[PDB]
Amino acid sequence: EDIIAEENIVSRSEFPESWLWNVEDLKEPPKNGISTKLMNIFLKDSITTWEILAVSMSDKKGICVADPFEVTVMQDFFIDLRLPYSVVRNEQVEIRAVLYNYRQNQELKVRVELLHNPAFCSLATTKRRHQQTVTIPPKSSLSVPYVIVPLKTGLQEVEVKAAVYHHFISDGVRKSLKVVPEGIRMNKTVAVRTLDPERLGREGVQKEDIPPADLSDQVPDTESETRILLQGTPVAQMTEDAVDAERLKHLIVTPSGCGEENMIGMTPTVIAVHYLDETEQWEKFGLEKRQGALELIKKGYTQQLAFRQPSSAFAAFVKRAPSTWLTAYVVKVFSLAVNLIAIDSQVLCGAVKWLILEKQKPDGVFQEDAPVIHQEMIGGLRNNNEKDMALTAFVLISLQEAKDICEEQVNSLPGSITKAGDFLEANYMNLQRSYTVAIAGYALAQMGRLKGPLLNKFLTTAKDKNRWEDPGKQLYNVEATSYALLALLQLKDFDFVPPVVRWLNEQRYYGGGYGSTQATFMVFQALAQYQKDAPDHQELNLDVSLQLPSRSSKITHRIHWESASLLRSEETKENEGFTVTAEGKGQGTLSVVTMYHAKAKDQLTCNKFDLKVTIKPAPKNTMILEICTRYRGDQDATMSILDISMMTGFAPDTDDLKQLANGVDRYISKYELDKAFSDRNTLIIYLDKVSHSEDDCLAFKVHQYFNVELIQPGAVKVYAYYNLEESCTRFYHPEKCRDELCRCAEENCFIQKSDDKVTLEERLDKACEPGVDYVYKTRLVKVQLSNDFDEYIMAIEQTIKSGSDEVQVGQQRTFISPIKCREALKLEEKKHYLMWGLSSDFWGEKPNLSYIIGKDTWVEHWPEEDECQDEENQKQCQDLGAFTESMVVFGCPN
Amino acid sequence: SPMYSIITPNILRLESEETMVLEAHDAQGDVPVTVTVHDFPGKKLVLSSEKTVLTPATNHMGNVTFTIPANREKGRNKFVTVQATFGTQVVEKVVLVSLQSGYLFIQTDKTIYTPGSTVLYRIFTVNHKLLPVGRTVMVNIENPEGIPVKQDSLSSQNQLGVLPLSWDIPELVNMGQWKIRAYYENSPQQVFSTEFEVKEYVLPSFEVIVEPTEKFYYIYNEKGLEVTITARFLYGKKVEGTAFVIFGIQDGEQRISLPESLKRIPIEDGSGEVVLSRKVLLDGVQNPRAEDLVGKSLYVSATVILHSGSDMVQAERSGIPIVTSPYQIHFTKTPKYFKPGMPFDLMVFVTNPDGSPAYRVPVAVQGEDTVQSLTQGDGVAKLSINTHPSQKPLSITVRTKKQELSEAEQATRTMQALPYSTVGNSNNYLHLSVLRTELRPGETLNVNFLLRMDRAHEAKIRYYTYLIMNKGRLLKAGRQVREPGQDLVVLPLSITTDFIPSFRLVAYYTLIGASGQREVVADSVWVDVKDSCVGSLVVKSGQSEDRQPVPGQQMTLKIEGDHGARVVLVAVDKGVFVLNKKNKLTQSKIWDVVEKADIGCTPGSGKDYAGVFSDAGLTFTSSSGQQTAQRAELQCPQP
Amino acid sequence: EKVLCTPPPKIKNGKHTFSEVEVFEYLDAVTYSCDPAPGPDPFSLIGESTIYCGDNSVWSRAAPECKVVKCRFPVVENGKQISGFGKKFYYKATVMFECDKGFYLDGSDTIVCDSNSTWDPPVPKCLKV
Ligand SMILES: *[C@@H]1O[C@H](CO)[C@@H](O[C@@H]2O[C@H](CO)[C@@H](O[C@@H]3O[C@H](CO)[C@@H](O)[C@H](O)[C@@H]3O)[C@H](O)[C@H]2NC(C)=O)[C@H](O)[C@H]1NC(C)=O
Ligand SMILES: *[C@@H]1O[C@H](CO)[C@@H](O[C@@H]2O[C@H](CO)[C@@H](O)[C@H](O)[C@H]2NC(C)=O)[C@H](O)[C@H]1NC(C)=O
Repeated sequence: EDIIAEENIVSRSEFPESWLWNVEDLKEPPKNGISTKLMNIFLKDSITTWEILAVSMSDKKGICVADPFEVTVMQDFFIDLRLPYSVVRNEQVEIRAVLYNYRQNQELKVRVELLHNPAFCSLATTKRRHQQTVTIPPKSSLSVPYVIVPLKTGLQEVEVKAAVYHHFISDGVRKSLKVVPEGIRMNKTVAVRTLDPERLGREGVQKEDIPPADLSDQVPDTESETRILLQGTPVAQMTEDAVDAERLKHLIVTPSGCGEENMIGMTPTVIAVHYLDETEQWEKFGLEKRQGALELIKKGYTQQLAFRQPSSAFAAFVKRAPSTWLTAYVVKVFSLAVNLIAIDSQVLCGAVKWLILEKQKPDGVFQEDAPVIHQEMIGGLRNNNEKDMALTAFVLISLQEAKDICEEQVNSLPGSITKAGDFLEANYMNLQRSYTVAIAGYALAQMGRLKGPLLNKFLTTAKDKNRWEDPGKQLYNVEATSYALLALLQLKDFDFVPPVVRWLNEQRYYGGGYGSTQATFMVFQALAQYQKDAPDHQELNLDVSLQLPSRSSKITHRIHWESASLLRSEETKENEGFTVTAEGKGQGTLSVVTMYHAKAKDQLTCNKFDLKVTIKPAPKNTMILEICTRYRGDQDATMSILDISMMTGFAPDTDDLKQLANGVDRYISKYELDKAFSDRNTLIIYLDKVSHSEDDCLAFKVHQYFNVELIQPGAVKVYAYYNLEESCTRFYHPEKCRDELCRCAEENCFIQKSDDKVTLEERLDKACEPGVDYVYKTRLVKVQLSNDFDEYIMAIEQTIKSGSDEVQVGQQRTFISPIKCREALKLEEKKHYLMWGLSSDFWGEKPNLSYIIGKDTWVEHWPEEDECQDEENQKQCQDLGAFTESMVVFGCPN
Repeated sequence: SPMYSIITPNILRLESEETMVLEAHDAQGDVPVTVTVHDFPGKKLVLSSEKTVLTPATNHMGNVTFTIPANREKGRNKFVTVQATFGTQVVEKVVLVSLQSGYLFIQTDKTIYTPGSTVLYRIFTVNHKLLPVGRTVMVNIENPEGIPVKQDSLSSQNQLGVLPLSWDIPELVNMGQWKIRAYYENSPQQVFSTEFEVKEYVLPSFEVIVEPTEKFYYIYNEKGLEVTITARFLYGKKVEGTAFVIFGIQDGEQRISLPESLKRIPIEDGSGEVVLSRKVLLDGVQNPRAEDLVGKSLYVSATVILHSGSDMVQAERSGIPIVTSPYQIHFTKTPKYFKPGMPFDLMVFVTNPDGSPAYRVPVAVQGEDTVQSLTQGDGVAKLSINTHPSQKPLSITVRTKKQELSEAEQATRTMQALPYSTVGNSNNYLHLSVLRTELRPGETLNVNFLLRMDRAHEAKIRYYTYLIMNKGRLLKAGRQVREPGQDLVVLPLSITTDFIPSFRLVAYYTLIGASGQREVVADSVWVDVKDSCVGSLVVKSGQSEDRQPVPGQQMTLKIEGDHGARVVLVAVDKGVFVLNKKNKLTQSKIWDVVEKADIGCTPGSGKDYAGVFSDAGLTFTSSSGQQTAQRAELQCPQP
Repeated sequence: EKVLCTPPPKIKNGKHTFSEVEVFEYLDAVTYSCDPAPGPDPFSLIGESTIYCGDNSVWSRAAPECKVVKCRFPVVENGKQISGFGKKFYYKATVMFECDKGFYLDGSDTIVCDSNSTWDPPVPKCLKV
């Protein structure tokens, strides 16, 4: 017909924002290392420019990001169909299809069509096909407005087609449109609970019960989502600061003297290096200083060997009888120095063997037969009444230190250790001095033999739970408390530790000086061990399970310190109460939040602008269009835009426009004044300001140039330039709802029937379809209004057919309906109705179950008894009576 | 009399090839060498052990390569002891360790997404040489509050450096800037990130470009700020419509709109012109004194609407500096040390106010107007000056000399250079001279070694040792021979693709007393190499014209790269970039990341020989006691 | 069409990351570690700690092992340790030795602790020159 038909047009539909997500390899042998790959691909339907980015990864060249390659995909004739991100159900909107003619020397006569879709009321129906014919000048564009009303939510579809007469030219566009329910996206915080099974649960089990969300103001027939969030609460434990490296400089000393004094000098340097290694303080101390310190340790060791007697024991002089204590102290120092320098095993293990064979008595006691000359170097052992216990503990501690080094070389070692342990064990309770309780406490704890009353004695011997002390030299109390700290670490009694370490550090003892040997060695051994063993954080191992009534199987998650911040999420479409169970170590958080669509109380459109549009016949068809807008602000609006679309077959007066364009506060494009080709159907008037104190009004005339049955309403849209979303749209059309578009949108309000074509047999047939769950006689008690919904409160006068809802006679039920349906239903208070519907019409839950009046709901006016007396109401009244009697007495067939 | 020496980088990385240069100066016969790397300070581990032999054939110069395995934090620095035994003699050095094991780069298919859509992304796993590697990686997705919502552990083994991944964006979600954060699981403290925006949007149909006539505003320009607006459909056609333009001032993070600068203008044939008048700008602020605006910037917002009223697009141009001069001078490429009596080379970097390199700008040393030059494509001009043999510091002032400008509008800058301190005031120096043009792989750089010492000892210097640092590691080491009397020798250095994006050349010699003591003399230079890829990648049309193509039509894509390479692709609608053009992956950003991680800190030379080594990112240690000072700092020192 | 893996194997005295996961994707990785031990000596981890789901729907490697490994104190007459100083020697503990003057080495100068708590190679001797 000089045209291409609508059945023979394939609409463009492929519009990804990104594609070509492919991995390919270059295997073609190259020219100078450069391989050239040829690949075939299919350009999508979009009319735009693509950016193709390539990235390569070579085993020898590495990574290379190519420069972008642009490919422009273009046509000379096409439709540009631009839709909003979303539109609201049951709200009349105007979409625009813009037709483009980029041909240089050719005018186009085009027939454009919008396809019918049951999801939208439009001028095109299942049998009536909205088609227009328009003429597009060369190198120009043209907009085609379509007023529609979306009916159901979800991803719907809009498709418009076009073709030029006399040439083989067409184009179609098929895009999806997002339809959303009425109301506002809301969420409610249902629960926020602290998870801590250790503290909040019975025998370490915390069960938490969660209620459903209220959702009383929920929009009928909409989805909700309950979100369940779990997260861990990581807690750090504070570790006391290390002793600053600078404080230890004075401990790096040169060892000199004989058997005893050489060890006095060796002590501070060994323990200082040990402490600096553990706390990682060499960088700050001076990295290159460590080697000199090692050499001094080596020298101390080498010099000590000159006082090793043939028996492998030690004394101040080679002619002096060997000391039990000194020999045990050498083992103590050398065993720790094994981590620092090459120590001869045979020297160390020889000393151990000698202690065991020569100096351990049959009751397990170690005994001194030749006291050291430097009595000040033995710390709290000096003048200690509890001589056998303190020395045995001291020697036993040295043996434990050497145990792994001397394991294969001294077979008598484990039995000696056990024997010494037995003696300490049997005599511990009788101890009176805090020093001995501390040192023997440590010795027994190394063996796992400090329990019950002995453990209790050890702990309660501390004063203020932070120190072990006796009257006398304060250096002895520092030494003792250091032994006790080591015992505490051995027992892993970490909750008792912090006050003890605080007391020690508070003494500001940094070693060195006369009689400082044991205090210096022990304080830094204890504090080093503390840094090595103290935990940085609370343990976090939470096992969390939830049971939703909607499901059968537990959903279980574990919370860890490692991923404590990680947000575990679970979602359900059901609005159900449920349970959460928590087990294990540590703390966490549970939050429950339900997202839903809530009914609105006030208008959600035109919140920044007020827009009244009027259209009245003028005193060759002619009407005058008046537009009144006010800004809703504390200040006048800045530069704003009036986007106006004409009613079908209308065009603005010219000389009227020119008078507005000469207006000082307004502006009209010279473009939209140099036209006269049905392109005059859309118009933009630019406003410098929009007053906020009052209405800003303007008016002009419009001339009908084209007659047609289907006159589409015109539209006016107002907004400020900086915010397109803060707009307001009003539609306009002539009068003297009706007709055609209102009508098509009213169809799903309820079952439409022309009164006096409804028969008795017909009602009995339809009311008895399975699926029809309720049949009531109602009385409208009250009409109630919301922004988008009317709520009809019905008194139930008769339960003709009962379903799921066990409503009783005299009780009330609420029937909700879209505001668009108000005139169609024409319900009046105090009047009676026959109503029936499906199980799909139910909403909410007992005793808050509600009814939706939908497309399958029967709603019929039941005449009052006084009206029924009139001859002209007799048929309907009697039919209703016979209908009711039949349904109650015999029920639906079968 | 033999002196044994070892040279390694200043900072050693984990799981990266490292080289250790070994020299036996004045050695006879074969010298066995054992190189061991231990943990500091415990020596519990043998991190490395390698053997080699120094022979007269190799001129008693060799190397060993070693790799330090994955460690085992509180952020305290780790150290190793590097040790070399030459025959019986031990030379050792404690060296700082970086816990980084390479780079991760992240590419998203788009810059912006709607809820419901799927983020397609790729993680490229490379080492410090930007070569593909197979390792275990941890990946986190983060919401605009910084909370992780998704977490995965993946291996990139046998994947040729590419980890393909996806994440589904829920319909119900928080809008704004989301993040992808990834780390090698052996090096958890170096996290690599990228962002993507989540927003409810529709794709625009055209693009708008806002561009001022100058990339700055001169505060005494009575013409004000002139701006050109350009509108163009995504398919190439020009736009007819209307533009709304408004200006503002930026002062720190404070933005001050200028309401009186709001103009509405026609867009005809895709173009519009709009001016911010000087009077409006000055009346828009409270500070009467115009000079107080200097240091602040201007921004411009343009909103274009089609005549059909069918689409609207906003675009902004910010960071337009209010200045007194169109230029700024930087000495960030010039060594801060010189050798008295020898030429001193000035690399003067001139930029436009936005920070881009200025081109063909005349610069000149103030006081020596004779010494002038012309800035090149990279904004660098080279000025060589002759120095006196005094210890007096070099104060140098450079000015621009654009004849088109007035004197008040010329840029100026002053720097100071200190004399390189010789050993025991011996006045012995080494000076490296080099060419500074656009340097590209495949070419040869002539390195000039200029000696300056006493004639009584000059014959002792029979060679120089040189080292090339690149991408934070030792690329090559070598020897440049010298005959008696050769006070200048040339090294033909072949520039391969391994020199990208830059390198440092350190050279030194050593000799005996002259009072019996060992003297070490060093110098260094830093050289820029033209940015590209090591290989190459190009995408173009496999046609045959047939453009412009049509919706649905097949097309041929020509991909020219390097053999055996794996190529990954993506096609994106330009409208997306009209919405968001941030966080995109480019090669220059990669090289930027690499150059940030450089362990050398200065453009060259040094306070003394040890300074020369350390500033270049090297340790030096000899058996006779000469060595670099300890470096404890992962980062380069600050102003 | 898409390669999946059943969960990694469980091990005696050990565990692995993502233990609350039943279906594993392609390239999905998992890291093993040992439980704390009751005795004075901790468990050593033998083998690779990290395995992933690659081709063929199998795990790249066999799962590692968690057991007590403890070699005896190495003693070299007329020799000295120069590395690996310590009292205890667990899996992969490495010790270097160096003979005293007037003595030469008979064996490797470097020894490592086996998975069967044996030195490999055996402890060297220092012999009279
Ligand atoms: C659950 O519902 C509440 C109430 O709507 C939500 O809180 C609100 O969230 C919105 C969206 O992020 C916030 O609006 C924004 O405010 C910031 C300034 O705070 C502004 O920069 C943005 O342009 C936007 O206007 C709002 O702050 C916040 N209000 C309150 C009272 O918290 C909440 O986000 C919802 N939860 C979820 C999961 O969506
Ligand atoms: C370390 O030494 C080795 C051997 O001398 C160098 O490796 C070779 O260097 C020669 C040039 O002398 C090249 O021809 C070979 O291609 C290199 N082979 C390898 C295995 O790469 C290496 O360059 C040296 N590294 C330095 C100097 O930093």
